[PDB]
Amino acid sequence: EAAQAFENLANLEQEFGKAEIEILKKQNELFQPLFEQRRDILKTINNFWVVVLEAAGDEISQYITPEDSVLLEKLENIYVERFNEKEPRDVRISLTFQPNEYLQDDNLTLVKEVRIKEEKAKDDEGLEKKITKYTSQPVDIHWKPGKSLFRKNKKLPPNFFDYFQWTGEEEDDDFDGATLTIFLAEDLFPNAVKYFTEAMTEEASD
Amino acid sequence: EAAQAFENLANLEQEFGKAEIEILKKQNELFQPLFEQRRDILKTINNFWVVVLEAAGDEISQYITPEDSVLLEKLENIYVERFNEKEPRDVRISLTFQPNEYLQDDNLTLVKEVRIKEEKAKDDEGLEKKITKYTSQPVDIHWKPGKSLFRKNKKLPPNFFDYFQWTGEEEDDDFDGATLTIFLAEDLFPNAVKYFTEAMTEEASD
Repeated sequence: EAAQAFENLANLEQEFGKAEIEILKKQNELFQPLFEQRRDILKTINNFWVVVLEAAGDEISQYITPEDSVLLEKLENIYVERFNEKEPRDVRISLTFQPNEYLQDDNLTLVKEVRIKEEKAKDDEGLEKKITKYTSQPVDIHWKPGKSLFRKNKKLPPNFFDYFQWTGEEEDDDFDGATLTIFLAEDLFPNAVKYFTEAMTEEASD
Repeated sequence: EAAQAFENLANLEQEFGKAEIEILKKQNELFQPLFEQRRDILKTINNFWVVVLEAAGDEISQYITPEDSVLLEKLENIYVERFNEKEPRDVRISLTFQPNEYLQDDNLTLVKEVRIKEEKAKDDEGLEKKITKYTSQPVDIHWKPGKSLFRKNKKLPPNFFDYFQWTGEEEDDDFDGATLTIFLAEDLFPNAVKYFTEAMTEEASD
């Protein structure tokens, strides 16, 4: 009776979806006020977020170049927020910088908005398959002269700030912005103080 | 002022922890009847779980031996229960088998209970650090004569069923049971249908 089983599984997957949506809303309700309070504290701590970014594992460190790191020292805060009620997986990632040698003063807050939507795509023999698609508008950054950290061609390996130009709309792209978005929103941001504290208690190699 | 900030962060971490526990409880509350209904369905689909296990990736395949596969061909269900009301991260993982040549009939359900616990240890500086530890009691499997898949000693590269002998309290066993527990409970079990459907896709184009 496999036909019935898999039809029932499909029905059940829909219920799982509705439950996940309820959980996301509950999560946003409980954690956002705490993240807001945390944000006010973290802004007072020198180099908090650059230490966190470089201690969070390979998913981030694979992108961070020495030139990136210098700018990130002026990163005052990172905030992550699920802003779209009608699409609760959508995330806004905001980086707030102090004045620095890379960014013009009228562009010290870098905002990345990632739309995360259920889509479908024909597979093998033309069967529809549910996929979660991650897309975003490209974010133009007002770099000071000679200080742009945007690659112009994809011969160059992507650095951290290439994330802002990632759209998720290119078959081309080698930059896995979807995985980075998930890591930032679900791992790095919620566990920031732990990452910082672990980094501040790291020992030498010798 | 670093001192006041970090004191405040530590207090806030406690609130984050409480929120996290509440979310996990809510998540279990919504997902449990759905996973239970799914379990009854999957029970009817022969070789569902061996296909899922073989499609899971290196996290599983690194343990799977030819003899493991034979026994896993008789695997009827994998069920994950968060049984501890106080600690929603605790998991009871049950592997149910059809009658086979490896297991005595009185031991066709292999139950693994893994308990987590926020522990504490001093670093070389002298300061206590918070460490999340995964522990479990060894499970006595009633093998049929000369069919034990437990390794003789902690020397030969471990197979999948050595997991039931993993405790997490041995100073050096090479079996990373903590990672396997997490993968089973958070990845393989929730995404099982997708793993199965995808595997069936791929071996239908060949």
